[PDB]
Amino acid sequence: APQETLNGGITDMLTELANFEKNVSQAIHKYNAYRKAASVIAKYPHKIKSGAEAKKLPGVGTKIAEKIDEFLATGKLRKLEKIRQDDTSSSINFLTRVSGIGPSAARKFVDEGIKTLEDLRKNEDKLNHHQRIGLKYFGDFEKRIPREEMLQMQDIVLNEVKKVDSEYIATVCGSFRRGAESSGDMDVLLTHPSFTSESPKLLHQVVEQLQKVHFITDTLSKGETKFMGVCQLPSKNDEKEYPHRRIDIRLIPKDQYYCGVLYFTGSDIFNKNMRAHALEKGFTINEYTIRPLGVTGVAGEPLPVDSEKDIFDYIQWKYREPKDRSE
DNA sequence: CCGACACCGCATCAGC
DNA sequence: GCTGATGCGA
DNA sequence: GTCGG
Ligand code: NA
Ligand code: NA
Ligand code: NA
Ligand code: NA
Repeated sequence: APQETLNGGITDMLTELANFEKNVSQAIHKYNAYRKAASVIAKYPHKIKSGAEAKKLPGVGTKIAEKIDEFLATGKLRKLEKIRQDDTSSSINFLTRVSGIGPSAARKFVDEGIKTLEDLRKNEDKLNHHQRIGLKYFGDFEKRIPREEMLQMQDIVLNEVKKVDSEYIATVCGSFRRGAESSGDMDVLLTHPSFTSESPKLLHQVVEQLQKVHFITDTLSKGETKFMGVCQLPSKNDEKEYPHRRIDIRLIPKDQYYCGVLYFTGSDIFNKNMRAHALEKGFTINEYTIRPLGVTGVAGEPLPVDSEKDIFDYIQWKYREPKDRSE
């Protein structure tokens, strides 16, 4: 990835715009347009010299080109400078960094004078359970997880899962499975041969055991199929304790497990390609299944999948390691 | 010109 | 009390 | 905001 000294002023600007669209204007599609513009620029291996040059990249249109022209000539953007000094908008944007506070909650809070973390601390009674946990770990949740801590975390998850029942299958996916040197959270996919698409406490038993050994510390949400919560590695005596971390655990039917693992391994870019390719060979892939497409476009019934490689074999692609699924 | 821009599990609200 | 909608995060 | 039917 080209040094961000290249176009970092431009991509930072676009990302800041993206956030205000999402969190203040509640314009999720403009949020994503700015994100896509910023991504394509961040990978452009030349220092951009004009809006017209940037406009050639897919996802950069007339308006962002105009904004790049103004940034290059003046070193700033009038609209962005203004919105940053706006006390109401900057506060709404900021509050959304608390897990559980979205654009709607943030606007309600700022409306009633609640603008800072200290204001949230004073008003516990107006926070729901999720938002209280997000406040508690506000700083911890914004730190990344070094891969060595993810390995220590994996060790615990895989040990305790097998202890509940040695027939469970658990896989830590996300960028960690692709080999990333750091993670933002831990995404665990779980299955059991007794659970198929046409097969009730399989998830709870695992959560309970991880809570019993004091790895899981808090629960954001928990149902029959998805757990979302908080975990923390055990601290060695005297040594500073580790930050609390976000962990999700999903229970997936066995016949859909490897479609799940393939999907939640990613990357997002590799996933678009593989589904693009799959289409071009007569198959439709989603996170659950791969199905054949007839000539008139009618999807037939899901194909049996017993490994990730089964999916690749169907679409006439050679198996690619997680480490090579960057695109 | 103008619709798409992913889908869904869970917590919680809004309406009956 | 139930049912569907909405907010949130993925 | 951008793309494309
Ligand atoms: Na463009
Ligand atoms: Na938030
Ligand atoms: Na956020
Ligand atoms: Na056993």
